[PDB]
Amino acid sequence: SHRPQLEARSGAKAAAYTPTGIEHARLLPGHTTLKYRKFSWRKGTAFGRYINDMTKSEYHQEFLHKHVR
Amino acid sequence: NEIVKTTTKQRLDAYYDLELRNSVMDDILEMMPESIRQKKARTILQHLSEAWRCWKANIPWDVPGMPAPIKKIIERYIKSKADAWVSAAHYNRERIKRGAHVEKTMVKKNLGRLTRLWIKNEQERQRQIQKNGPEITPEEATTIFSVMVEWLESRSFSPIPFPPLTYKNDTKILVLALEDLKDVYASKVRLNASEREELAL
Amino acid sequence: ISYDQLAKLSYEKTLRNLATQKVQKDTKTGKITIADDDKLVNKLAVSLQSESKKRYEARKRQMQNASFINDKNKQFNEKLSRE
RNA sequence: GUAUGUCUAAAGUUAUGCUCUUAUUUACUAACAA
RNA sequence: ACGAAUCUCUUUGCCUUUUGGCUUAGAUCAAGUGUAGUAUCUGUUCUUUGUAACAACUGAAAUGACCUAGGCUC
Repeated sequence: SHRPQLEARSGAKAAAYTPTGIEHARLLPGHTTLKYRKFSWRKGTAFGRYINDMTKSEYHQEFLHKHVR
Repeated sequence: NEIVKTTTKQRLDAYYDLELRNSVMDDILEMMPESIRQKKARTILQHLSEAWRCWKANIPWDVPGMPAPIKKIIERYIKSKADAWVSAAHYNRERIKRGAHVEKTMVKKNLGRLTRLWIKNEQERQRQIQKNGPEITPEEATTIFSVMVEWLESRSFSPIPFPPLTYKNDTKILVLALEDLKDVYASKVRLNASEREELAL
Repeated sequence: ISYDQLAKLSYEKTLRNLATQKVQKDTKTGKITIADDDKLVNKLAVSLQSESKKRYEARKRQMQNASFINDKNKQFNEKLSRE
C-alpha cells in the first residue's frame, strides 16, 4: 500500500537528464569571493537532633517534576 | 525533473526516520554473514520498528529468536533515536514556555511525547521502589505512627465507622456526590460512551 | 550448508546424471567457432528442461499438502511454526 | 457536495438436494425525503 | 547380493505467494428515521430427485471422347 524506502533515487538518472535552465533563489551568487589562509522548643519534634541515560539524567527527572504540576 | 526537496520542519521527522532505518539496515547487512536478501531485511527493519514502539511503551523488547548482536545493535539505534526524541521534546517545552511560534499540531505532539516520557519515568520509579524497598525507613514509619497515635490520643477522636443503614443523612450524602458528578455533565451535551454510562448510573 | 557446498554437491549429482548414459578461430574477427555435436546440445536442452520440470512439479505436490485467514497467512504461520 | 479518475466525440491502409411462491431481519449504501 | 536407472513415500537442507515506512498507539469512538436499492437472513409451500435378424442391389448424374436420333466403353 504505502512502503518504506530501500533503493534511493540515484542521481544517475538526474545526470543523464537534460538541464532545466531555471534560476533558483539561492544559486544567485552569494559570497562571490573566497577567503584564504596565511599560507527547648526544637526538642519536642518527632525528629529532634553523571549517567548516560536520557531517562535517568538529574536534569531530566527534575524537568519532568517541574513540567507536570 | 531533479526536484529534490529539502528538509523542512514539516518533513523533518519522516526524513530522519528513513535515514535511521537505512543506517540500521546497512549495519545489519554488514553484520549478517550469509548476504541475505532485501526481503529478509524487511523482517529486520519491521523488527526494529516494533522495538521502537516497545521502548515508547516501556515494555522491554525481548524477542527470543534473535542473535544477540542484532539485539544489541537495535538497542543502540533506538537509544540514539530515543535520545533525539527526548531532547527534542525538552527543547519544544522550553520553546512553548517562551511563547514562540509553534505549530498547534506540534504542541499536541510535544504534549503526547512528554506524557509518554512522564509515564515511562513514573513506572521506572515504581520499578525502582520495588527493586530496592520503600524509601521510608521502618524506624521512621514507626515514629510517624507514634506521632499520629499520640495526636488522636490527645484529641479523643472517635474514628469514622463503616457506614451502616442507620443514617438520616445517607440519602442527603448520596445526593451531594451525584450532584457533583452531574456538574461535569450539565455543560457538555455531546458525551462519550463512558460518560453516557456514568450518566445512566 | 553453504552455497559453496550445495553447488559442488549439485555438480556431483548432475555428473551422475551424465554418468547414466573442435576449435576454429578467425583472430581478425575474434570469432571462436566451436563446432560441436548438435545432438548433444539437444540432449542437454531436453535434460535441462526435464530437470526444471521435475523441480517445478515437486513444488506443485508440496503446495498441495494442505490458525490463519488467507493463503499467505497460512504459510506465514507455517514460517513461524518451523522455528 | 465534492476533490479526482475513466468514457464518448466518425470516417474505412491495397493479403488469399433443488425449482418455486412469498413475508421478516439485519447490514451497507444513498446530495433521495423527513 | 553388489552397480546402476525409474517410481513412491519419510527425515533433514532450502523457505520455495512466507507482514515493505514515520508521526500525538497519527487522532476520535455515535442519537437517528422512511423510502429505495442491494446483499444477507430466516421461515414458507409445492414439485420432482426406435433396435435387431432375414430376402435384394453396390451406386447415380453431367457433358465430351468411338461407330452409323440409336448402340457399348471411359
